[PDB]
Amino acid sequence: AFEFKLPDIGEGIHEGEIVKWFVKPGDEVNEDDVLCEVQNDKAVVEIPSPVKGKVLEILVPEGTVATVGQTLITLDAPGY
Repeated sequence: AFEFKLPDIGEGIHEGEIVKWFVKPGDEVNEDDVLCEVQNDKAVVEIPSPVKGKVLEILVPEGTVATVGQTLITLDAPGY
């Protein structure tokens, strides 16, 4: 599907301080939307779309922190 982190859980940033989100789970996303607004060491940034598809589920939205290993949200992109 499209996960949130890779096999990383290593050095640098093994988490996700999801401060804010832009979408809600269950929608149809485009090929120009946002995802979350996450903070780290010095940056407060984004994940834009590489692809559009559904936004199946979001397990941990914002407010809480997520790791890697764990998923967050997933994307369906039937052909990528």
